[PDB]
Formats: sequence, C-alpha cells, structure tokens
Amino acid sequence: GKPTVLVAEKLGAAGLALLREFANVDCSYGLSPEDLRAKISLCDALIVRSGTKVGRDVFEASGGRLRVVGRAGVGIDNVDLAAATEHGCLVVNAPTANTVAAAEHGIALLTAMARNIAQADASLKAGKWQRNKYVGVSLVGKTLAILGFGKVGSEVARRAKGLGMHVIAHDPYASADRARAIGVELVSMEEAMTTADFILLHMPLTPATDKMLNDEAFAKMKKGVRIINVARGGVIDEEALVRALDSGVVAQAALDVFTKEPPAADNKLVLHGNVTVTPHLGASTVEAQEGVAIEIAEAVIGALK
Amino acid sequence: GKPTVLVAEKLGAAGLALLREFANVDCSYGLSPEDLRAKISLCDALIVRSGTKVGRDVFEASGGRLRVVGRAGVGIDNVDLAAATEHGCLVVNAPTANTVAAAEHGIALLTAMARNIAQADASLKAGKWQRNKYVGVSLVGKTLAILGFGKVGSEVARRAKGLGMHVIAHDPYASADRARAIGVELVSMEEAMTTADFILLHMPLTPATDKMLNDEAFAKMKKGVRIINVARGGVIDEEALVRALDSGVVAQAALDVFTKEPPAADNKLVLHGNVTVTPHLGASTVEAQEGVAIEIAEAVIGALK
Repeated sequence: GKPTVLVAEKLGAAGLALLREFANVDCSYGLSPEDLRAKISLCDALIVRSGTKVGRDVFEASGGRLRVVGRAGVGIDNVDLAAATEHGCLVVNAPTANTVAAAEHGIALLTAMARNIAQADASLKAGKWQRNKYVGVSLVGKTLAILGFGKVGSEVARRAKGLGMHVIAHDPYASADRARAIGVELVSMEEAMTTADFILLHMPLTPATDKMLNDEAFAKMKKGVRIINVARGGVIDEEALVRALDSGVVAQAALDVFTKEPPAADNKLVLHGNVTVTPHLGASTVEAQEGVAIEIAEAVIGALK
Repeated sequence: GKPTVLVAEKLGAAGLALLREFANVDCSYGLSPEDLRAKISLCDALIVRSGTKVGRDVFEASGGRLRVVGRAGVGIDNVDLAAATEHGCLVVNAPTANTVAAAEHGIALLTAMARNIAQADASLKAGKWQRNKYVGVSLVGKTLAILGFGKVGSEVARRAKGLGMHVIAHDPYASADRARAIGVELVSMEEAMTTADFILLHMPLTPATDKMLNDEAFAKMKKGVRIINVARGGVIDEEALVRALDSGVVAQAALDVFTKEPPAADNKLVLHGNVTVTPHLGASTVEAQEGVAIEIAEAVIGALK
C-alpha cells in the first residue's frame, strides 16, 4: 500500500519524514498550473501552503484519485473548497501550530509599537541618540479591542490580559461563555471602535470586511488609538489609514499583512514614520514551521487511512 | 511657612505644580557642582533624577539646611546616602511609577527581539522584502531567567508567564514565598545560566556584578540564548557579548542600557545585526513620567512635614 502525496510547496523536514513513512512523497515545488494538472491524476493527496491555487480545474483534472487536500497552515482561501467535496475530496488544515505563533507575533507587534522599539533601534544604530523623540505609552489599564475572536484573537487576548490590559472583543459568532471564561467581554461594533486605546485586526477578508477600516471607522475611534493588523491587509483602507496617521487620529500602526505582498516600493504606510511593518511574518517562528509540517502530516495521513 | 526646594533636573509639570502648592520651587536645571554647592545652603529639599551628583561635598556645603533629597526615579546611585544619613538628611525616591514602565519596556524588548520586529521593519522600509531572513522564535514554554528579582524583576515575570513562559529567577535576597506566590521558582546561579532560553538582567551594578556576563558566563549558557538587559550596562562585558553573538552562543541581544550613554559611535553592540538597542528608554512612558513627578512630589512634601 503505497499512497502517493504531492507536496507542492516547501515543507518542514519534520513532517516530510512522517509522510515518507506512510506514503510516496513527490516534492515538486512550484509547478505551473499545467504541470500540476498533469500530476494530480496520479496523487491520492495534495499538500499546499498558500501559493498553490487548488482550483476547480485541479479537482477536475485528477479524475477521482485525489482524496484529500492538505492545506498546511491556518487559512484555506486558496482551495476551491466547494469543488473539493463535490468531487469527493476531503480538505484538512494545520491551524493550531501557526495560530500560537501568530498571536505571539501580534503581541510582539503591539508592545514594540507602544514603546517605539523599531524606530529607536534604527535611530541609535544610525548614531543619533534622541531619547526624547521615542517616549512610548503604557499598556496596563489600556483597553484593547479585538476584531474577530478566532483562536488567534482569543489567544492574543489571553496574552494581553497577562500584560495587564482590559481586553474586549466583537465578533457576532463568538461563544459568550468561552469569552467570559478567559475574561473578555463581548461588545458591540461601535463600542469596540470608540472605547479602545488599542485595536487589533483578526478578521478574515470577506466582502463584508473589505476596506472596513475606512474614513468612517477612523472618525468613530478614540483619538490616540493604535492599531495592529495581523489577519489580512486591505481589511484596512490603506489610503484612509495614511490619512488618519497624518492627522493624529491613529497615533501609530503595526502592520504584518498588506493589501499587496510585496507592497509597493513607494507604498506610504510601509514608509511612514509611526508604522511598524513586518513582511507577513505572523507564523514565521521555527517552532510553528516545524509544528505545521507535523500537523498536516498527521492530518493528511489520518484522512488517507 | 515657606519651604524651599531645589529641583535640579526636569520634572513633569504635574509634579512641579504639586510642589509649588507646598513650597518655593527653584528649577535651576543643570548647574555646575559649584553653583549647586552655593544654592544647597539656601534649600530645605533637593529633588534630582539621575544626572545630578548628590556627592558628599553637597551635604557639607549646605550647612544643615537641607532636610530631604528626592530621587526622581528608581535607584539612588548618585546620592551619597552614606553622607546624607551622616548629615541628618532624609533620602526619598519614586520607585513604583517607573518600576512598571521599566518591566513593560523590558518585555517589549523581549518580544520585539524574538520576532526581529526591529530588523524587519528597517528592511521593509528599505525596499527589501526578505520574509525568510527574519524568522522568529516562539516564546511559549521557553525558560526566562530573571537575574535580580527586584520589583522590576518580579514585575517582568508577571508579564512573561502571561505570555506563557517558564520563568525562573536567581536573586539570593528574594522571598521564596513571594517567588512561589507568583509562580516563579528561585534557583541557583548555574541553573539560571544553563537552563535559560532567555535571560533578562535586572541587577544593580556593584563590584560583584561588574562585567559579570563574561566569556566564562557565556560558555555556561545554553547555545542560542537571547539576553535582554534593562538594568545597567557594564554588568555585561560588551566585548564578550559581541564575541558570543558573532560565534552564535548568544542568539541575539536586546539592550536598553549601555556602559556609556551615549555609546561610542563605532560601538559593536549598538551596530550589531542581532542586537536590538534602545537609548535608555526604560522609563520613557508618558504614564511613568507624569507618575514619577507626582511621586517624589508627595514623597518630598511628606518628608518636609
């Protein structure tokens, strides 16, 4: 029994060594839609991370051998998810490993924002010693607002209440009991906008969330509010955040994800003074890398059986 | 009843207005040791932050008018307590208001270093999109060793376990009950060195602690340890820290204090790739500033009664 698993995108040797113990593993890496279509007819399972677009044509082209698609990581946006099961192909993901290291990165964005770790380190490496330019805020007692109470959203909260913040969340799909059991009040969407000193974005990018943080949302906010985006860019109106920081509605902004990766080489948020930008690093911790590998590994393998 | 308080160094206008309700206040900022010896004979109280030297000659020069010296901030290194006590003079300080925004900043240095927030932000801004160079490390389950279990020491432990780390400390003058009461084991010095995935330094600088972090220290540590200093520079042999980063014993280092502030323009720690540096920003939060003003103000006024 030699099941065949095509691994389209780089994968953590920890997991590749689990798959190789339970399957044939093809690691052709980055194939053109046609190469892939040619291979998938001969694969009992496909594993992808983010770049591979498991479209409708990919299921169509397999001819019913492809049983299970393994999405390494958290999101699944790229698997045509309705074709998948229409053709009778299970789709499984690797959420919990990247989830930890992704809230970990949000918190790291929040604290480093709040004290200007980033600008200051640049200022001092550049010889300048400008102690008065980089005075930060505290976190204790500050109200943090979480939009979209996912695993990361609630894992974040848990870390932010450990830093001693008041943490609130808005997400119409959120178990009032789970929230109250970590100490998070579920609040209205206007209450979250107004009363927050800090706002993080953990929302999926749907038509209802697109360009959500636009000029109307920034008006409702408290002045002196700071904002951290670790979910998906473009859920912010990028031009509108450029204008709210230029005014002093938003005091400073911490941005992992963008509307475009790589962002424009002139793109104003990335270049702005009060912004702390990292290049979609949210799940870039060695530990998650190796634990996501092992997760879809065990996930694919358990489907396949 | 008109008391006279000489405030040598800037002070949050909150504090100044409290002091001007209960005394005459001279804000002669930055005097030469002679001008201060001249004034101190006309002053019932002297409030200083970190730069003014309350040496022995000052206590002599005042002739006994001076009743209380107020240390705006945490330590008292600059005040010759020995001489003040001798000349029947009280010393008071502003420990708690800074204490927190110190630990706060310490944590921010930790999380920003773990995830290369500083190096990555400066790269993106520099056009570079280098997603793989800047893979971070998970904090969770890691061992944070706190050398010096002061008020700031324990206060960091609190934030750390809330990020979900395994926090041990070594300070021989620490109540094992306070320690266990916040979930921190107190451990030997060789244990702190060897077991730690992270080491922060909250140690004041004695001839015992001077250049304590030395080549012999670094060999004892676990390879890939990351070191966060927010207490006093010099406790670290800079030359040896650099040689331990360049050799990869020390993974990376987040340094707020230095052996010489402002550091040398060529200083290899400041300019090093794996080092995140801030210019002694430890207490530079707007909250801890206004809060320390009002602390010594109350502290001086109460003594002065």
